[PDB]
Amino acid sequence: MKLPTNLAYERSIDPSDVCFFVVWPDDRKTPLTYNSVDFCHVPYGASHIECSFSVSFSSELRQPYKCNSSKVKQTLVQLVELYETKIGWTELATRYLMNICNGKWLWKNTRKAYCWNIVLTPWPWNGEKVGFEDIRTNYTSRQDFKNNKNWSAIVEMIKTAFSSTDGLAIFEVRATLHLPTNAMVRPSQVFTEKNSRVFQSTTIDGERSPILGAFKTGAAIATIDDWYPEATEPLRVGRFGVHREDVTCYRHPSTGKDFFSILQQAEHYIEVLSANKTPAQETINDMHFLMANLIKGGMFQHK
Amino acid sequence: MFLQRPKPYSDESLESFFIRVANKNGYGDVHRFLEATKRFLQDIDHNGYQTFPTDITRINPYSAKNSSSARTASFLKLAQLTFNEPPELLGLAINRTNMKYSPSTSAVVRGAEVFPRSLLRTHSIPCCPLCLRENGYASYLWHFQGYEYCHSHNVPLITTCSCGKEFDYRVSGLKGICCKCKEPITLTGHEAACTVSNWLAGHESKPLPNLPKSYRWGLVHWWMGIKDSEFDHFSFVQFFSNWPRSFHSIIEDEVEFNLEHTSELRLKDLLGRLFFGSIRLPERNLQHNIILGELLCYLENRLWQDKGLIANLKMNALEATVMLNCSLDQIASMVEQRILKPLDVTDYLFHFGDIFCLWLAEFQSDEFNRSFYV
Amino acid sequence: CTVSNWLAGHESKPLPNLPKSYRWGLVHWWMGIKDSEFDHFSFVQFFSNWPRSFHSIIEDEVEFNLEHAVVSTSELRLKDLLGRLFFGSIRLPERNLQHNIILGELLCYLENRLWQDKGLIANLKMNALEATVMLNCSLDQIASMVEQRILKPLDVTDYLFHFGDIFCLWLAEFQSDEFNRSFYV
Amino acid sequence: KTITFLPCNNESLAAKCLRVLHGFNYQYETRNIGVSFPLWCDATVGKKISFVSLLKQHYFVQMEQLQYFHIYVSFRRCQSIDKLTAAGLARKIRRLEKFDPSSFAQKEHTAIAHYHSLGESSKQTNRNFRLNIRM
Ligand SMILES: [Zn+2]
Ligand SMILES: [Zn+2]
Repeated sequence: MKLPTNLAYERSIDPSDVCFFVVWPDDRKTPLTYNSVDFCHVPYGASHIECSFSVSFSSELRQPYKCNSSKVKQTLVQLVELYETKIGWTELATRYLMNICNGKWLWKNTRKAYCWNIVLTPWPWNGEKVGFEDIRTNYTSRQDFKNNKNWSAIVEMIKTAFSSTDGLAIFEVRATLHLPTNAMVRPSQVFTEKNSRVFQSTTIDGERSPILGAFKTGAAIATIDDWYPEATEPLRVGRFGVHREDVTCYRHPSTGKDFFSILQQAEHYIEVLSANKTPAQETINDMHFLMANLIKGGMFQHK
Repeated sequence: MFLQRPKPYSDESLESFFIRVANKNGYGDVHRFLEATKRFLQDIDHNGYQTFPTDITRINPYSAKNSSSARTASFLKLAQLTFNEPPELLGLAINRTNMKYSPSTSAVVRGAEVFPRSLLRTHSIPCCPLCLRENGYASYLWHFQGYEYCHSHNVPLITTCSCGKEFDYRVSGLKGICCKCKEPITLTGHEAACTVSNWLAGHESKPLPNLPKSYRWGLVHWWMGIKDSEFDHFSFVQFFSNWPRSFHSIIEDEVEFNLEHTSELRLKDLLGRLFFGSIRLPERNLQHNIILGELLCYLENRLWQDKGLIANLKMNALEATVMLNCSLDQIASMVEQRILKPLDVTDYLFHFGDIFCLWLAEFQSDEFNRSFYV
Repeated sequence: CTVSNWLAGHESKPLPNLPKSYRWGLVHWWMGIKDSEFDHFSFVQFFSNWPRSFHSIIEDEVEFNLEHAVVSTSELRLKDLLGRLFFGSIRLPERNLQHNIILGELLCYLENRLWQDKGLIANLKMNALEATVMLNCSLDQIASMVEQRILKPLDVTDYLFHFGDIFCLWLAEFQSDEFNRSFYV
Repeated sequence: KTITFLPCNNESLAAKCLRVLHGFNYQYETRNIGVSFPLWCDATVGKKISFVSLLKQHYFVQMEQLQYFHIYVSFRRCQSIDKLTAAGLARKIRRLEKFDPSSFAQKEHTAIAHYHSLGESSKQTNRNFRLNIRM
């Protein structure tokens, strides 16, 4: 299958900036501040640290945002509707939601912490805010998340959000970090075309405060890729999926398992899913990687 | 994290060791133990904590794509800190290595022993349930092809229960209880496979030669190349019962086959199969590589017989480095100073009798020299 | 008289039972330590306190080098701390640690000191030239392992690799039936 | 005399020379001899070290045998720069409690003018510090 001259999707997951707060004893909150290299640390008499942001799951995956070929547009709508029927959204929605429910979006601040807690506030929801108390003790594996009282009701939101023409699924995430006395906090930092590290900041009340960026947060929800050859650890979902510790591309075009080679086999995947014999694990792995890049969105053009 | 070492055994595999550490230290399974082990390596700032697997199957360092150097640093970190008395865990792992076999087969290494890569089992690991209920662990010999019977119970190994389901001890524990029927597996008696199993285990088995364990697996890979098929236990023991005059009978039949099917004959046109398929099995130590040690014994007393038939066989500069164990830079230097008498590297300009006597002049070693087959 | 009976091939105590290729390698190595001609009296006495006499030299060499270091403790190189003992014991005659007891014991001493003293030994800088000396490989395999990045960082004479990463790459991809860790255990 | 370094790092080598000057002053209980560096450039402390008012100590003699040695202004320690680090800001508040700790606030904008700390350590304890030295 050819790539068109116009093909682009919108993202289906929209995180926000993460704001930091300092909770003092007798329970009053103050935005965290820093010095100027920049250095940010917990103040002395502080109890713990709040972190808060929001995530939406908003079904932009079903149709392309822009596509000048009606043959390629009907090829998408068969793929998403057959992935939904044959495989289902249970695997991807579990892997996204586990990065929210542990502290994956708290990058290096989970490091050297006594305990941290996550409280969800889903919007199309009745009551009883979903709590995850004492991660690193209670919520270790996939089975630990499933033993929560309401884990099926929140996975079935993200399933319903992806499986509908208007699915919404807003989460309000709030964390509670118990650090040591005068501990490090590592926020995100700006890109300078040049030790000389500048933080990213907003304004809460009248004071500067470190943030952990909206694009930085979305890169932590989408560390799912482990379907590549060897798959020692999860990789941020992207085309020709890269690692950034080592400047390498796993899923190089020489491997033949990047996203642009799987697009040329997208017509082949429709007859595999429309049969009755269950597909092989390797093929579905390429279907999970196909779907996770349409949730990521992007320009998919050529020429 | 603070752990207790179980009863140590130098023949236990690595996947059987983590099950016994987890069962002694009160964990639920091995999936939980490795996931708690990854949590400890994060807490002491290890560089490759995130590549430490939670799967028992991929634990070995040949499994890791790029975490091979971080995996063995992780294994060396655990044995020094988390135990009351330091165990031996690097000695039970199956590492990759740069050693190649003949002609181009790669290899793996486990402690003081080098295995062929192609004989490593990757689909389903057989087991002996009698050793699982007497010794209490699993051996590393179950991961390699050829080892088909138990060397101490003389019972064939099992890959499938009576209810059609396979039994892998890495996913089903060390007890010997099946997953579907939750029953012990019913067993499924020759002699020729029992001798090789006692020979591959490291004990003296007659008439098979007393070799180190790195070389005993090299003969099994070599015997599969001669018959050009899978390994046969009956013809293998019979071949070494008539050692060395059975191996002399093949080489006579090979040179009579290639002469009939003479100054233009090459080394690859007369002895291309036997010579190049016996150089590195695993190495050139003629004290223990009895195939290359006897082939050079046979070709020494036949150099200038039949008007110098063997000594006039043509060779390249590529296949001169294979015999001399040198590089193309030393070959190009020995055509400058002309210790070796005649550049196109793929050109046939050298004779086998000149390469054989250049080795006796400038390229012997303490292990690859003529003084062992005398 | 003891060394003459030892170089002849017979068992001479306290000198180690080695093959004849290795017994001459120790005599050449002992002339390099004292940086003079061979002394028969100090040679037999050195192996009377084996291996804890050889441990006493390596402690005195790293204490001498650290005090006289001309670069930042983090800029320390492998040739600036163990340039004499390590490179003067690789091939005597070869890397068979079963019989080369000098390289077999030096790697035994540096295994239990990798991440002690805040990782002093494991952070020593190395080139790509002196990485091939330890790994027993070529510069083409080194340049391949920076393409696929089994080895983590090209100028061949540049100090881009740490000793703890080279030591654990050897335990991963470069053991043999003679040069591996399983002999000095 | 002036000791000129000719082999490198002038930071972590001039700090070793002051530790020998440190341990000399508690054997003999003398405080007369001082230290200064003529090549006190912005990029580095320099390769020249001079004492005015040591060469018979074991450090300078063994370093002389190797290939590398040769054997108005005021250089004073500024420990206010040690208080500007955020670990030192917490040391400052613990004394003032020994009281609202949330009433304090960070400076959020600080400028530091050429502090030139030489890294050293203690021998009475196992503890590290710096030599923040200006003109
Ligand atoms: Zn058995
Ligand atoms: Zn069964």
